Amino acid sequence: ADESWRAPAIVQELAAAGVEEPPSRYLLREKDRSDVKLVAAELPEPLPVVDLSRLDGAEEATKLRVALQNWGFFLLTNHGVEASLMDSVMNLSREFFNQPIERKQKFSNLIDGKNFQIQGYGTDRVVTQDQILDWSDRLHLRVEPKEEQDLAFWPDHPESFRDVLNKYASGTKRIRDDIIQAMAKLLELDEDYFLDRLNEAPAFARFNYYPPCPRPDLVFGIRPHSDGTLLTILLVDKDVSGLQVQRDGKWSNVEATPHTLLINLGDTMEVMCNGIFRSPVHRVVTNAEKERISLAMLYSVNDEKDIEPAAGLLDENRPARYRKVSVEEFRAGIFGKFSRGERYIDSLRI
Ligand SMILES: O=C(O)CCC(=O)C(=O)O
Ligand SMILES: [Mn+2]
Repeated sequence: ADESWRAPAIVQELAAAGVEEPPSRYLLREKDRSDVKLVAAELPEPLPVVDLSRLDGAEEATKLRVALQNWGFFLLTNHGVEASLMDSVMNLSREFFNQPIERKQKFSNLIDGKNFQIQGYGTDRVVTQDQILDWSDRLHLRVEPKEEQDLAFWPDHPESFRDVLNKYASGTKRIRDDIIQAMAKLLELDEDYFLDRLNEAPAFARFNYYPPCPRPDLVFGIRPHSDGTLLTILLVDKDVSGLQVQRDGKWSNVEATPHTLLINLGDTMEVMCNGIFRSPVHRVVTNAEKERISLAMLYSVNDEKDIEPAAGLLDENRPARYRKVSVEEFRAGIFGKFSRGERYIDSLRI
């Protein structure tokens, strides 16, 4: 029939219309229903914190190693990005999502109202009619390489959105480079081993918007997933919690102070470092009272080399833990398995 299921609703509009319950395509399926944690732990463990300005020192590099091996992510302080620039990119995000739907839909990622592409305002690809939908919208923009930006999908109001996002992305790219240099040293690989695969590499800004949900126990704001990136640099809502990370089968809340950044490895890095460091599975749970926003800067490698464990980590006593795949096949796997709520990297394990 008419594949209207391929063009899902804007979730912010569902919430504004006043749905009393999540429509059926957003409902989790038992397995995920039993694992939705809405209550905080009351005695959470301290989270790993890394001070970028101290990262040349052995003691700080050790804190990074502990974070990368045991958590897959860390809070980052003293990272050099002006606090007011962080405020501006988030507030201009709020200003965009607060615009009338008529205006926002000019940036829809459903071309002609039906044809899906990644870039734009909407949600991720709907592959099957029985696919579960997340309780969020997102504005997904290619920021890098700068010459490949399509400004027809960048909001023109607020007027400064483009300038502020580009300035913000310049800072997070510098952070990306500093972190990957420290990771190369931890792995005893050439300090520029990852820089070669980042030449003219794609990078994206994912502005997530999680509307309030009348039944936060029945949906996910964004489904459990690991990022497919090399590195993700995440700026979370400073007022509204919801991010959670999986560690040893348990979910725990991730709470960050304003202007602290969250850095996590993606599946590309887990493969390239042969699983010495882990790409963490995370999710966002909704709440019934307030919307939540986040901005994920998603840093991928270029398509010049196949994705595989670094040769310097492999020898006669140290086998590869993941098989080699082209970037095109890796991309299709990350995107396709996300739609099914499955973990693509598991299919690569040897
Ligand atoms: O909203 C968040 O805190 C997480 C976003 C996220 O996981 C992603 O955009 O990949
Ligand atoms: Mn993510």
